[PDB]
Amino acid sequence: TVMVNLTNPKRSSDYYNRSTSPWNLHRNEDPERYPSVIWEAKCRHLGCINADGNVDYHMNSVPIQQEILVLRRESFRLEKILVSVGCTCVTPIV
Amino acid sequence: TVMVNLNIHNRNTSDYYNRSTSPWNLHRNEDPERYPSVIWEAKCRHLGCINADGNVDYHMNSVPIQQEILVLRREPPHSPNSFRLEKILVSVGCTCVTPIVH
Ligand SMILES: O=C(O)c1cc(NCc2ccccc2OCCOCCOCCOc2ccccc2CNc2cc(C(=O)O)cc(-c3ccnc4ccccc34)c2)cc(-c2ccnc3c2CC=CC3)c1
Repeated sequence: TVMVNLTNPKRSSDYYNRSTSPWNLHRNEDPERYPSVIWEAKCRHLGCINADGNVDYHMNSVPIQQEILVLRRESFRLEKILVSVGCTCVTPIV
Repeated sequence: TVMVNLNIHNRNTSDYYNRSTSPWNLHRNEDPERYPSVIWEAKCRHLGCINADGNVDYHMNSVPIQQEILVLRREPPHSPNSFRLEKILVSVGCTCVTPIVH
C-alpha cells in the first residue's frame, strides 16, 4: 500500500472505418475505476473487406488485445485487465 | 493523491503479428523509472499491406493501432508519494487501411 499522486486518440482516429477489418467501439464505464471510461473494439465483420467492398470470409477479422493497468476502489487496488483496442485482418494459414 | 494497494504486483523483464495483412514487429520500450518498466510496442513491417500473392501492395497502408494506458512513474524519495500516475500511448499492433474509398 503506497501513496500515489494522480488526449485519447480514439477521440479523433479514423482507422476503425477505413480498415479492411473495421470495428466499432463499446463504452465500458465504471465510476469505481480509474480510468472511469474505456472503449473496447468489436470487429465489425467475420471476414475482411476485399477490393470490391465485400466481406471475404476466407480472411479473418480478429481483435488485437492489450493488457492495461487500472485502479479499483477499495483508497484503490491496482489491477490489470485485457482490452480489445482494434481489429486486424489475418490469413488463416501461411 | 490516493492510497494504492499494489497487492501481488511484481516487476518482470497468438501469431496475428505474422499472419496479418499488416504485419508488425515488437520493440522494447524500457524505462527503469516506470512500472511496468518494459512495454513491447508494435511497429508495422511495411508501408503497404500483404496481398494474396504474399507481396506488399503500397496503394494500401499498414498503420499502427494505439491504446492510451496508465503507468506508474517513480517519484523522488524526498516526496510523500512513492508513485505518480501517468497516461501514455502504446501501439499494440497494426491494421490495413484503404487511403481512399471509391
Ligand atoms: O489468401 C488470401 O486471399 C490472402 C489475401 C491477402 N491480402 C488480400 C486481401 C485482404 C483482405 C480481403 C481480401 C484479400 O484478398 C482478396 C483476393 O485478392 C484480390 C486482389 O485484390 C488486390 C489487392 O487487394 C488487397 C491488397 C492488400 C490488402 C488488402 C487488399 C484487399 N482489400 C481491399 C483492397 C482495396 C483496393 O483498393 O485494392 C480497397 C479496400 C477497401 C478497404 C476498406 N473499405 C473499403 C470500402 C469499399 C471498397 C474498398 C474498401 C480493401 C493476404 C494474404 C496473406 C496474408 C499474410 N501473409 C501471407 C499472405 C499470402 C501469402 C503469403 C503470406 C492472403
